[PDB]
This record gives sequence, structure tokens and C-alpha cells, in this order.
Amino acid sequence: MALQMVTVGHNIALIQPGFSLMNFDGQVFFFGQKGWPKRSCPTGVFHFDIKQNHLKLKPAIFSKDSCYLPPLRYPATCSYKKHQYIIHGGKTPNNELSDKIYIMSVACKNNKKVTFRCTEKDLVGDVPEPRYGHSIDVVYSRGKSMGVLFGGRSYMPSTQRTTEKWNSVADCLPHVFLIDFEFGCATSYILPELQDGLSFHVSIARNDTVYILGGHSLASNIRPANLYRIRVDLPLGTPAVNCTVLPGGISVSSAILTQTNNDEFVIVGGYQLENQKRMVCSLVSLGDNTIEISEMETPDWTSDIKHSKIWFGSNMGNGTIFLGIPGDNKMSEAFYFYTLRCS
Amino acid sequence: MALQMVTVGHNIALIQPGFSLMNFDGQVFFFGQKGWPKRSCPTGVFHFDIKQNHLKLKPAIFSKDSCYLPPLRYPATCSYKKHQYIIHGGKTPNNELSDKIYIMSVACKNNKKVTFRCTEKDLVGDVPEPRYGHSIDVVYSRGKSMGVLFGGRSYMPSTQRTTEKWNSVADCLPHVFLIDFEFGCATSYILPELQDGLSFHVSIARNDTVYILGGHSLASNIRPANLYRIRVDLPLGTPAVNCTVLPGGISVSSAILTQTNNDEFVIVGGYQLENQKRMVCSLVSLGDNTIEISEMETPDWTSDIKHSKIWFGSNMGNGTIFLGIPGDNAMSEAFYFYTLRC
Amino acid sequence: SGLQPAVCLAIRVNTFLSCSQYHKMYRTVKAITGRQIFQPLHALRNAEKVLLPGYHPFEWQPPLKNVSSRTDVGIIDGLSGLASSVDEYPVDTIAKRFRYDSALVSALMDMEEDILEGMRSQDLDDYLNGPFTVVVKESCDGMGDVSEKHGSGPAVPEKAVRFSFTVMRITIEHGSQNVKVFEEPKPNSVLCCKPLCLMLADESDHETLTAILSPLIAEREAMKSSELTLEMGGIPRTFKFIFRGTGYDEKLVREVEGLEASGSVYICTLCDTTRLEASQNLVFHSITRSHAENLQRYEVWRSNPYHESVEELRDRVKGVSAKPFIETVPSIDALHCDIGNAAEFYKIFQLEIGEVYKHPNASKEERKRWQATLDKHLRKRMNLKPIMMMNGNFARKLMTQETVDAVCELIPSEERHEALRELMDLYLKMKPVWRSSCPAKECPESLCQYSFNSQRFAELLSTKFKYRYEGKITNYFHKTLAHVPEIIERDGSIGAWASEGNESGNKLFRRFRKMNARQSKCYEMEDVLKHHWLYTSKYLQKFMNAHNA
Amino acid sequence: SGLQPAVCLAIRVNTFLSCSQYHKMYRTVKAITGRQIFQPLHALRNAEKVLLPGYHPFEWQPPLKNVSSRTDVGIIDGLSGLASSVDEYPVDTIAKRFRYDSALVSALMDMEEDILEGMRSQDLDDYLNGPFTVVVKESCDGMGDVSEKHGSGPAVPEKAVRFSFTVMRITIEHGSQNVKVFEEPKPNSVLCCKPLCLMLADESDHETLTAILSPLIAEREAMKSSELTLEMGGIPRTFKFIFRGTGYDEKLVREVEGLEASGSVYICTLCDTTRLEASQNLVFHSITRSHAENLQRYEVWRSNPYHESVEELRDRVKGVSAKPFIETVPSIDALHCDIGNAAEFYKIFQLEIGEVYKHPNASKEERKRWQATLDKHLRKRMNLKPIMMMNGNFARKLMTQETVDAVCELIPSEERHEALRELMDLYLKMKPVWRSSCPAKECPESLCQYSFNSQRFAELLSTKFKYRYEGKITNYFHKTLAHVPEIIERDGSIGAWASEGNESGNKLFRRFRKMNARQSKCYEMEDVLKHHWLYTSKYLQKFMNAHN
DNA sequence: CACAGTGGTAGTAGGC
DNA sequence: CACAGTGGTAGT
DNA sequence: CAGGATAGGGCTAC
DNA sequence: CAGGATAGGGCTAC
DNA sequence: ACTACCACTGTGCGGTAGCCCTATCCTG
DNA sequence: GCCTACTACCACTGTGCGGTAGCCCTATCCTG
Ligand SMILES: [Mg+2]
Ligand SMILES: [Mg+2]
Ligand SMILES: [Mg+2]
Ligand SMILES: [Mg+2]
Ligand SMILES: [Zn+2]
Ligand SMILES: [Zn+2]
Repeated sequence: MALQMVTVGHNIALIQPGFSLMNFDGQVFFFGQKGWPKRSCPTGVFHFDIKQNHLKLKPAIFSKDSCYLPPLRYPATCSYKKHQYIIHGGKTPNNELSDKIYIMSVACKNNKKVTFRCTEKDLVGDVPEPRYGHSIDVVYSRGKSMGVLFGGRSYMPSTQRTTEKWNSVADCLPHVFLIDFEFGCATSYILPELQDGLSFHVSIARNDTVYILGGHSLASNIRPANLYRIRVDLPLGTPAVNCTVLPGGISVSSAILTQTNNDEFVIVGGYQLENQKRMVCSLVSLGDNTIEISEMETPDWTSDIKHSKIWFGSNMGNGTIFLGIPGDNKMSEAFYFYTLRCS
Repeated sequence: MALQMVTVGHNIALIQPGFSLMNFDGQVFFFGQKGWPKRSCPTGVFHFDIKQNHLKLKPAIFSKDSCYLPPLRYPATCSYKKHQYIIHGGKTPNNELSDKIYIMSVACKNNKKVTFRCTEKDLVGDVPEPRYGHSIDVVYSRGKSMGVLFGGRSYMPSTQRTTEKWNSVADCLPHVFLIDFEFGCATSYILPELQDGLSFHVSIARNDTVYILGGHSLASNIRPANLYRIRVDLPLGTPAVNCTVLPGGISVSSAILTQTNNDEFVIVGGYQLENQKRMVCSLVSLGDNTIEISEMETPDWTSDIKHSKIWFGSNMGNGTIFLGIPGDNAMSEAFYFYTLRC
Repeated sequence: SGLQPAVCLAIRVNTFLSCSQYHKMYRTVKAITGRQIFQPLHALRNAEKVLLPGYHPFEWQPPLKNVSSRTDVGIIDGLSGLASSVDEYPVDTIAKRFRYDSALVSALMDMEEDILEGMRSQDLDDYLNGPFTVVVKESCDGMGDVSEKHGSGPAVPEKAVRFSFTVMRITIEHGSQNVKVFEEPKPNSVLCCKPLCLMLADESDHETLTAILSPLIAEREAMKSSELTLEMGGIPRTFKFIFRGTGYDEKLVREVEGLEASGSVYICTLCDTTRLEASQNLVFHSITRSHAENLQRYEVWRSNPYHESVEELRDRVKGVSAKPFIETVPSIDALHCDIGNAAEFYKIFQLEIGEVYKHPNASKEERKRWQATLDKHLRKRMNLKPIMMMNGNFARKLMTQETVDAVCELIPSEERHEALRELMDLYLKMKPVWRSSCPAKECPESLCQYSFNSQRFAELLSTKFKYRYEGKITNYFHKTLAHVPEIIERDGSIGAWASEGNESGNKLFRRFRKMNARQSKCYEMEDVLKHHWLYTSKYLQKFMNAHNA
Repeated sequence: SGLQPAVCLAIRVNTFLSCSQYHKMYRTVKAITGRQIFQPLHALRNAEKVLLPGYHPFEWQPPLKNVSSRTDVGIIDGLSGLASSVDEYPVDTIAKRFRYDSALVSALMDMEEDILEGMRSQDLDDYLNGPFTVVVKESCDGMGDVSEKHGSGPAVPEKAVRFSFTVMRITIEHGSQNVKVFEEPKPNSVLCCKPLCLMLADESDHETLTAILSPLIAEREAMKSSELTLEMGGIPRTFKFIFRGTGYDEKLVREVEGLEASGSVYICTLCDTTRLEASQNLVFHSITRSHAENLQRYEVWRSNPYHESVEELRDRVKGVSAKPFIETVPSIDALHCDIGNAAEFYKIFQLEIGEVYKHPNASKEERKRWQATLDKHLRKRMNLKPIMMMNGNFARKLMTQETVDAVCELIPSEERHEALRELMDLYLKMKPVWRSSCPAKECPESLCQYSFNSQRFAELLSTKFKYRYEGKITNYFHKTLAHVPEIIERDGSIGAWASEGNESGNKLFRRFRKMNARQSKCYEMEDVLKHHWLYTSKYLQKFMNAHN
């Protein structure tokens, strides 16, 4: 809705597609920097401080017991609750996929210079696989919080992976991994509703259900207008997860999801297909067992954006959307950036 | 003596070897600019303003009755008494040589906008061939006055100029043209003492006489340490001229001549050889009929200077020498500049 | 069954083979086949002697004023005796030139075959010593980014100047008709722009430029006054020379024609009009600026006989404050015209993206954002990468209705769409004229309607681009709109007379400096000049065209 | 007649003849002589197949993990299935690569005759199938100023990355000793650095670089753990492979070996020493680092198993904050060592001109004035012009005793004159060692005395130049002084293992992109790679040395 | 101690 | 309407 | 008002 | 304190 | 074996990142 | 005696590496 071109001159080159913002008590934090962490910010996590619509990436630091995680681009970022961000998968700047989980909590807040605890979490049980473009989102069944990890892109399995098609990605087997974090375990669930691998799909967990929206399936190269609803029921014993392919789903990929109000998210941006990006921001108003994908007032998209073949971003967290578009000339102006404040 | 590295701004590219400074106003004016006068300074003349070792070439302007003379490289520049400046010859930026004389007077001083009546004095008689590196200098004999134009390179005559040696210069026949600016009449004089055509010589004009001093003879490619004294007499007849090669001369060329104090000059720089430029200054003290070329204390030439093959300059007029040296050549700064005061 | 030295030289040259690469190939073919198929390097140099200036005896029956009658001089020093004495003006320049008369003789005797072929095609006895008027396009250009070399030699600038000449048309006066026994079909070809002086100077350095060229200009002025008796085909043919200095970029024209820089109130190297008057009238301007007029005007400037202030004096001489040292033709560099006009259309596209017809008070950064929008789009649609400085290829890809159709996707006003599409339709109905080598043949209907199309273009700049063109106008728009019809009536073509040849030859200058020249300041220009002369030798281009004939 | 298509192709490529110019020459010859001396372009293009990868049948035992056994694979998209989808990372790069398998195979089969000649010259049966250890000089360098072309395709940077490989040393195990059946006589020749991947990317763009090269690195690791059976000279010969990644400049080494930039307090890609420690010790440093150690150290940095601050953690890993992407050898880029050491000597000259040993502080523009003095003089005396960024030829005309004499002419203190002359005498008693392709055979006692001359260089640096080397030292001085002897006793040479070859290959990449390739983004890299492989063909080079 | 040129002499090998 | 390539590929 | 960012320059590599 | 330099940006060519 | 086609080239044309350390600056 | 062919020599190249100049008009900024 409220579009405003952001300015950043220093550390701009670090904002690459696949970056993942994390809202920690209003303080927005960049992650997924371009390249490996430089000694300016050896962590790769930055304060995403937009003042007067000028963006400053302030080098953040980590805890001592922290795991200095790699800059993961296109990982699965959720908020477990503490308010620690789960980060699964992602492309290590070596174009390696991370099987690791990274629970980035905030350990200490001083100067508004926040120290992080990027605790590595290993996944006992059914480790999903090294993947990216996937979704992780915590459901809350019976007071038990459990990450729901739905597939994204992964490199071909090392058995089928060839160097002539090394970086060839396949949408992971569409499975719903129940990542337990108090148990560090993951449990895959082959849902018959999810048989077309997805990636770069916006995912919305409200209480116990994860609305998987849009996405892209390489097995089809289409962005299916699907709205899978993965309802998770966690009894004390073996869990349960049931998907229901609801209608009204939108065909969008790489979309950004920001919660404007409680149970009212905005799926802005993304892609309807390759050379046609979703320039129509959508509203997703949720309920206990319902979901409505409206079509918000298409923002005053700048010509730079309307004509930007590629466009990426992440949910700053409050109601805002950081949104970058390649504006390169070939050069610390590769990506012209914008903030879309919704409500 | 006081070598002061000078900074130039926005116009450093115009200061080229062969430039001429003219001291009217007590404020020095730069005339011979690189290339033709750009509409920034359509006149080529500039307010040469050294202020705190910074050079500000402020575009001057000419009068209405003026001739917008070309930027002449290595012309024959003299002050003449009004306080005009004679500019004979020089390489027009088209590498042509001017035959015209240009008399830069001064009028309409606005405290910022000094203007020059750059009259064009044309010569009738034994007009000096288009040349440069020569030395026009005004003598005052019997209250009258004449300009002793001597020497100078000139392109080979069109009767003998070939396009394969088009820019080949011959030291003009050694002749002392008495140039009557009173009427613009050039009277040439063959003097046997001047056997070799000189150029880029210093010329020190005391009353009635011009001390030619340390030029470069191209026929020989040598810088003779001669001190020819052209004694000019104007007894309201055929203007008599007797040259006299004096012992005490110095083998220099393209040297800058300042008049620090009256009857006393400083010959700074120049060249003793293409192999070695002249680092020793030379005090030239003048008596009404004598000359003594002492050797001043060699200023503390900056290594920038000491190790610059080429170095050019001009007498600002306050006993000081604006001398430049080739700088770091892509477009860092064509030359570094210094105001060696004395 | 070996090849001749001349044809092996043609191969070496036109195939850009260095003498080292050619020797590798030759020794390889000699050691593999066992027989000498290619002629060794020494034979190639002995052949070059024939194609290079200073071989064919010639005589100007009016002996060239100030030019040596010697017909043996080839690659002489471009300094031309310029005193490198330390007392003199520093010659920070390496210039190697051919003597213009020797060079013309070698160029003719190189196209001797073509001259006779065209005399025969015209049913004219190929023994006619009639006076051939050789219309030559003398073309100078500056080229920077000329990496200076280590080694002994003057501290030359990283900038060069290629004075070239293109024999454009040889017309013999057969009594009642000026039949053209030769006409350069590809006049802007690099195979025809014959190098005449490779100076390692800046064209902005007027002092050095003049020191180096005024010999060429003196040879040119002498040859303007002489007939060249030259023995070709066994007959002593005589050639008159019409030199036409059109291959000069307007910057260089103004430099050498005594004019103020391109930026100026005085806008054309052809007419004595002001940028304002040129943005108001925009078509009806007569070609007035001649080298002779510019000389008279510099003499007026220097002399200021009417005791006029610098302003009224400069408006009397109309910007001629410097002295001309080259007699360029009042003409249009079709190359740099297309480039400047495409840069102006690029700016127009920027401003239409910015709707400067509505918001003429942008701030230096939305202007940059419009430039970036245009960059991204032309890269997306027209596949045009954003280049720092408009080149001719970007220009001829940008001056297409395809490019306007793309750019209009960035303008939210179909009115401006129509304006831009009309502007480009007119510009593309006009460009064939001042780009064709013979518009009366390549685009006669565009030349017929060029006055009308240019009037329409000018009123479209005055109406729908009142911004960017109220009281201001690019020099090349003025040339395109006002002078082209007259330049065609005068010279029959404009693109034929472009610097495109000498510029394209800058590419070969670079290629030969890197790959066909001794990498020494003392020899680079000599070798490049030699090899770029051989490259432009039609004698060798024939051998390389024997596949056809 | 008498000219086979392979010979015509050798003439074409080695003479840098474009197919277009070669066709001009061939048709001109065919029209003038009538005979078809030169073979037509199609015959050349068919001969290329024999020389390009994807022609000779080979196998790997064990078969390469994650590598296609398909021997029909020549030039492939370096993207390697990398999705250019808008949803994915915006890969803006034209990458074309030979499959490392096929590239090694074609490079060997191209040296088939050379290998046989050398095993005959080594008193061996040229029918030996014994395992040849093929020591390969992996070489990668970013180029820059690689002007991108208009047209279809990505918005590639105006930069390139050329992963090459020089087969440096084929040695067969003839019982006990590893007899060397082939040694690249000119290892840093552009005629030998076989191109393997040309990507229109930036080496500083680690994401793209890695996406393009990790196929190559995967092939390289597979080949390390395998043995290439290849039908050479009618016999199936087995080639073990030793990939020595050394033609990487220190910047790129650090990028790919997980290290901080060269400016990092952690100064070497070989030792875990701080720039300060390296300025204090300056000669006594083992070669600590390695791809395996750097991998363990990135794993430490990531897991932080000791729960350390970023500073003490960095110290624990010694600058390895990034994951080593390439298994480069902890060696020295002799080329860029010369470059950097000469740039440091150049600055040293600037300073001596400034008497900084007397004037610790000094104006920045006064330092520019010193640099201009040095420039004017080096131009006067050493005739070598001022260059923006130091190049090797400047570093060679400058790392000269007459150069230091010229500079001394700019220094009034003859004590500094002797300091500089001794510094250069030592640097030139040392430079043969890390520039010689075989210092044991080109500068044996300059090497035996290398530890001593380096100790003396360090003494002079920390005593007579301590205004420049107190708590700081250039990384290439540290390498030159500390690690060169270790690298000699390990690799046998340093110059042989330099990026020099791949940089000359950058020259030829420019030449081929401008004059021997389709000027379209879709095909520039494919064609440049094809032609630069042929240029490096020892077979075509043989044909071009037929006069011998 | 990079190396493959870069071309034009200079000089040196062969043929007569 | 610059033009001479630039190499492969298809098509005579 | 000493501590925690920022800018900028020196320095390392390219 | 309105007039005469200066800086800087727009604009023209390269 | 040629030759066109292809969509483009160059000629137009004149230092970078990163690390780090310190000097600013900017606090609550 | 020549004439032709080969080759060294020279002293360097590039690969190492990422908008100018002018005019001129206006906004700044002196300026006693
Ligand atoms: Mg020009
Ligand atoms: Mg140019
Ligand atoms: Mg590089
Ligand atoms: Mg590099
Ligand atoms: Zn006009
Ligand atoms: Zn080390």
C-alpha cells in the first residue's frame, strides 16, 4: 500500500535475493547477505534500520554460544514464539544447501545493538533434506509448538546429481516435516493432497494450520493457484497432519508475506509466472478454520518495479515489506529498494 | 631564492611552455595560453594572481580598439614606455609564427577587470621574419626609444621549407632589428660579432643597450656562453648599433630574467644543455656601461624540479619567477608550478 | 605452385595476420607441405615497398609548393622537424605520417586497377591521360584510451589522432561529362580510409595537433593547386585533387576550423547561427561557414577592425575566435550525427519517462532513475546494454520504431507515445539521407521529402518537445534538420563523407598497435601506419576478393 | 593439398586467425593457386572435435561420483542446471565450461604424443599402462573490464572468471621412482593453461562463482579419488590426477579457501599468522593452512563448539569465516607476488623519496608528490611509464638494481641508498626462486641461500624500513620470506604454479572474445572456450613447431 | 625468473 | 543507411 | 562524557 | 547590497 | 565446398572490495 | 659476386588491473 523508495549506500551490496528479514521486538534484522560474512559483520546478521526511508545495515553481533551461521539465501524463516527465528535450509554462499536449522534468538539488547544466539539445531529423526525456497512455520497444537516444514527446491540427490546439472534443482518430495524443537526431531508426512512439489510458496501459520499458498513446481514449471491447508493436530503420541486443498488460492511464487493485523496477512509481490510478476498485492484474512484471499489495492508500483523482470524481498515484520528490484548498470546500485507499509 | 610550489586551479592546462607574463598594475598577467582562447577567456590574456601560493588565472578582457591576439608561445616580450608590453612573434597555436607586433597597454581598471588595448603594430621596413625564442627589448638612447629584436627561431623560408621538415626551425639570421614603435618601423642591422643565430636567449635592456645573454644556436645546437652587448645609439639619424661580445657570459637558454632591484637582474633556470638544465641562478648587475654576471645561491630546487628534464617560466615582474615543470602525465596536472622570488 | 609475395601480403594484412603469426603459418606450411606456398616475410616487405608511399614516381607539373619533389619518402616523422629541443615547446608526441602527395600516389596506383576497370566500364579507353579529379575524403579523428607504452620516447598522451584520407571518387573530364571512373562503394569502410598520419597526441592539444598536421595541410593546399602526373597502366595519367575534410567529428572541426567548442551559442560548423536561432528556425539555415570565411573571421577577430567588444566581435565572426588550420568541408559527420541525435533521443526518452513536459524541475536523481529505467528497458526489450557514451550501434538500434515502442511502455501518456513515434518516424525518414552513401540512389523519396520531414521534426520539437528544445537545440539536430538537403545538393551524400571510416580505422589502429606493430614508441606509429595503409590497399583487397572474380 | 585440416586449424588458432579471416585466406589461396592448400572451415571444425573435450572415449576407475560418465560431453553450460527462474537467485552470468573429466582427457590425448615422446626420452616402454600421476595446475582468475555485449541473455557483469588448468607434470610409477614422462616446459604459457570454464561473472560474487564452479570442484574431487583409463597410443593408460590449485590470486584464494580478504590481520593463505606477527617474525612460519584445515575451521566458526566471541573465535579459526569452496594449494602466485612486492617496493621508493624513515607522518598530497617524482624518474631512467595498477612487466623493470639506482638518485641519504640496494639485492636473490619454474635447475644456490637472504631482507625491513614494517607487512612479503622455501621443497617450484598462465589466458580470452568468437552472449563464452582450448592444444602447437 | 609475440634490420646459413 | 567481420549452422 | 557507532583513509590484495 | 566574480550543473560535443 | 543467416562486435571513448584502525560524530 | 631463408635482437606489448573539455547559464558567494 504505502510504497516508498528506500536508500542505502553502504552494505547495500549485501542485500541479495533470498535474504531473510527477522523482526525481533520491532527491530528488523537482515540475514542472507551477499557472499560470505565480511569482517564488517562476521555474522551476516545486520540491524535493518530504516530511518527516514534510508536503510542502514548495522553489523550485528552474536552470542558466545552462538553458531555463526552462513548467509542463507532463500531459507525457511519462521518465528518459533523468547521470539526466536527458525531458519532452515537456504543456499550457503557456496551454493550449498544447509541441512542445519538455525534458531536465532535474541540474547541481549543494548545500545539497541542486539546480540543474537544463532543456536544450531540438528534434526533427529526424519531430517528433511538440504533444501531451499521452502517454508517453515510454527503451528501450535495443544500448546505444543511444532514447525511445519513444507518442501522447496533442493539439489538433485547425490546419487542422481551430475556436474553438468549440478545446480539443477528439483522441488523436494512434497512432504510436511514436523520439526520438533523441544525434541529437536523432524517427522515427514506424505500427504496425498501434496503430490506436486512446491517452492517459493508463501506460508501462513495462524494457530495449528499452515496455509501453503502459491508456489512454483519445477515438475510442472507452473505456479499452481493452490491453497493447501495443513492442519496439524499434536496428540501426546504420534502427531497428525492433514492437508486440504482449499479453493481461492492464488498462483504466486516468491511472494512476500507480512502480517498487517492479527490473522490478517498481506501476500505482496512474488511472481504469477516467469516474465510476469505478481504486481497485485493480496490480502489473506484468516480465522480458526477459514481463509479469504482478497485482492488489496494494488500499490502505486513504481515504473522501476512494474518493469523489473526480477523482484525479491522479505517481511520487515510489523506490516512492512522490504522489496528489492535489480537496477544494475555494471556499482553499489544493483538493487533499488522499496518499503511497502501495509496498514 | 624563495621557491614556493604553486597550485593552479581550473586553468592549469592553459599554462604552457612559451607562455609570457606581463607586469602591469603591479599585478601580473598571463598571455600565452595553451590552445586557442576558449570562450571562457576569448582574449587569451589572464589575470595571473598568485595568492597564498595559489594561482588564479582570472580571464582578462581587451578593450574595444584592441586586437585579440593569438596565444603566442615563446614570443618576444618586453615592457615599453603608459607601460605597454611588446609581443613580437611567437608560435600561434596553429604552430604558425606571428609577424605582427602586439602592444598590450592597459585601460579601464575596475579593481577586478583590467582591460588591455592589445594594439597590432605592423612593421614597415626590414620587418623581422616571423620568429620565436627571440628577445625584443626597449632601449632609450637620446630620449628616443627603440626595440632591439634579436635572434629567434623561425621556420625555414617558404623558398626552402619542405613539408617533411615543415616545423624545422632555423635560428633567424643574427640581426638586431631596431623596431620604432613610435612609427612601427623595423631597421635591421648586420653585426659581425653576432655570427651565430641565437634563440631563447636572455635579453637585459638597460638604457641605450641590450645585453644578449646565453641563447641557443641551432646551427651548432650549442648554447654559447656569449654576452653580446648591443649598444644602440639614436642620434636622430641612421640609428647606430654596435654589438660587443663581452667576457662573462653564461651558456644558458630559455632562462627567465627578473629585475629584482634596479640595475640588477636575476637569470633563473633555463638550460645549459638538453642533457642538463641550469640549476644555478645568475645575478646580472648592470652599470651604465658594464655588466657582471654573478652566480646567486642555487635555490633549494625541489626534487620535482631538479629531476625535470623540461622547465619553463616567466618573470612575474616583482623579482619573482613563475616557473613550471612537467608534472605527472593521464590528466593529473600537466605541470607543477613554483614562484621563485628574489 | 606457390603464392606471390603481394597476395601473401594481402592475406597477412586483410586477415590481420601479424608478421610473426604469418611467419608461423609460413614456416608451418613450408615444413608440412615441404614447399614454399606462402612467401616469407622479406618478400612481403619487398612487396609492401610497392604499395607503400615512396615507390611510384610521380610529378606535380605545377611543382608542389613547400613539398619535396622526392617520390621516395614514405613513413616520415609526423613531427616534421618539430624541434624537440628542450628550449622549445615540449613535443610530447609520436607522429608518423606519409607525405600526402606520396600517400595519394600510392592510393591511386593501388586503385590503378580499379580506375582502369571503371574507365573500361564507362566505355572509356583505359589509356586516357585526361585530368582525373580525385575527390578525397580527408578524415581526422581523435582516439583516447591509447595505452601508452613503456620505453624510450616522449611522454606521449594516452590519446591518438588518425588523419586519414579516403579516395572517394575519381571522375575524369571526358570533354562533355565528368564521368566517375571510380567511386568508393563502401566509403566509410575501414578498407578505404587510408591512414596518412598517426599522431600519438590529443586532438584537443591544438598546438601539437597543428605542429603535426600543418605539413599534411600544406601538402593538401599545394595539391589543391597542382595536377599529379602519375604513370599508371603505362600511361602518364594526370589527377586533380578535390580534398573534402568531412571525416572530422564536430569537436575536431571546431578545433581545426577556428570555432568555439560544440557547446556554444554558435552551433553549426556550417551556418553562422545561434543555438537559440537554431531552436527557433530549426530548418531554414544556409550553409555559410567555409574555411575561407572562417579564416577571414579569425582575421577579423584578431584584428577587430570595427573595434567591437568581445561579444559583438564574436557575433561578427560568429564564434571564429581561433584560426583555422584545416580546410574542412561544411558538412555533417553522419556517424557522430547519428550518435549525437541518438544521445538526444536517449535523453528525450529519459525526459518522457520523467514527463518533463509536465515536471520540468526534477532533481538530478529522478533524472538518473529515468535513465536507469530506460537502461533496464532497452536492455529488456531492445537488448541494449547501458553504455557510458552513445555509440553508433546503440544509436542505430535505439533509433528504431521498436525502441520507441519499448520506451513508450515507460510513458503513461499515449500522447507522448504518439509524439515520440512521430519524431522517430521522421528521424528515420531523414536518417537514410544523411547516412546513405548515395541517398538519391539509396533513399530518393526520403531526400525529396527531407525538407518536409525536417520541418515536421522541427515543429514536433517546438510543439511536443518544447522542453529540451525551447531556445536550445543540439548541434547535430540543427545539422540534420537545416543543412542535410544542402549538403546532399552539394556533395551528393553525407554518410559517404563521414568519419565512420576513420573511426572504424581506429579499431584497426588499436589492433595493429597490439598485434601488427613493433611495441616500441619509436616504431609503433610507423608500423601501424604501414600496416593500416596495406590494409586499405585495394591492390591487396583484390587478391582477397579473387574468390569472386 | 599437402595441408591436413588439423594443420590448417593449428595455423588458424595459433596464428589467432579467426574462422572468418582464415576463410578469407583459404578462398584467396584457392582462387590464386587453384589448389586447395588450406582446408575449408568445415574441415577445421571437424578436426576440432578430435581436440575438444567430448571426443575421446575414457572411463574412470572408480567411476566419478556425481559426474556423468557420458564421454560425449564437450562445452556445457557452466550454469550447470542453475535455474534462471525469477524465483531463484538472479544468476547473471554466461558460463561455459568443459566437463573437467573431458577436459583432462582432451588435454592428455592432446599431449598423447608428448607423453609418449617423454616416456621414450625417459628410457621407458611407451606402451606402459602404469598409473600416470598427472599434476594439474588449476588456475582461476577474475579479469574485469570484460565489456558485456548488447543482445539476448543475462545482464552479466563486465567481468570474467577463467578457471583454467595446466597439465604440469605427468609422471609414471616405473617401479620405485616417479619418472617424469612430461613436464610443461613453459608452465605459465598461455599455450598450456587449458581453459576449463569461462564465466561472465565476478570472482568477488561468491554465489555465482560457486554456482558455476562447484560442478568443476565436484569433478575435481571425484578425479582426485579416481583413476582415468584412457586409450592413448592404442594402449589403455591410467592417469591419476593431482590438482594443485595455485593459479589463484590471493584475493581469490581467500574467497575460495574461506579466508578473510587480504587486508585481514590474518595475512597468509599458508600460515595462521597475524600481519603483526608476520612483521615481527617475518621469516619463520610453517605452512599451516590447507583446504582441509580451512574446512574444519569454517565448521568451527559456524558451530562455535567452544562458545567464543567473534574475535577469539576468528583467532581459533584464524580468519576462516567462510567455507572453503576450492581445494587450492597453500602456495604463492609468483606473478601476483612479483606484482605486490614490486608495488610495495614502489611505495617504499615513494617513502624513501619522502624520507619517511625520518618523517613518520606526511601529507597525503605530499605522498602523491613523491609518487609523481618516482613516476617521472622511472620514466626518465627506467623508461617505464606510470601505470594505474602494478603489472608484472613494471614489477620486473622495477625490481631491478638499475631501478633502485634511479630511485636512489631521488634520495639524498646514501644510507637509504644502500638500504634500498640491499633490499633489492636480496629480493632479486630471492625472486628467481619463486619465479623459476625449477629453481633447483635455474637458481639452485639462490634457493639454498633463500632462507638466509630472506632473514636479511626481514632484518632490513624491520630495521631500515621499520617505518613501513612495524606491526604491518604485505602478505606477499610474508609469503616471499617465510613460505617460499617450504613451497619449493614441497611443490618444487612456485613460478610454475602461478596465475601467470591464466592471466596470459585472460589476454587471449579478450582476443578471442573480440576476434575469434560469435559476438553474442549466447555464444561468446562457448566460442572463446573452444578456441582457447585449441590454442592450448599441444597437438596444434606441435604442428606449428613442425619447422623444427 | 612469463611468454608469445611485435616487425624490421642485421647478420648469418644456405643456393646458385 | 558502416562495415568487416564473429563462428557455427542450415541450406544450397 | 566516555562508550558505541560511522567516515574515511591506509593498507592488503586485485 | 546590487555588482562582480566562482561553483556547479545542464548541455554540446567527444 | 560456398554462402546466408544470426544477432552481435568494435570503432567511435576518458581504479575496485575488504580490513582495520583511527578520527568524527553522536549519543542518552 | 649475388639472392633467398632463417634467426637473433631490440625493447617493448598485454594479460595480469576498476566518463573529458568546453560553454554557458544560473545559484552561490563574496564584496568593499
Ligand atoms: Mg574528436
Ligand atoms: Mg575520438
Ligand atoms: Mg584478475
Ligand atoms: Mg583476481
Ligand atoms: Zn549550421
Ligand atoms: Zn603465511
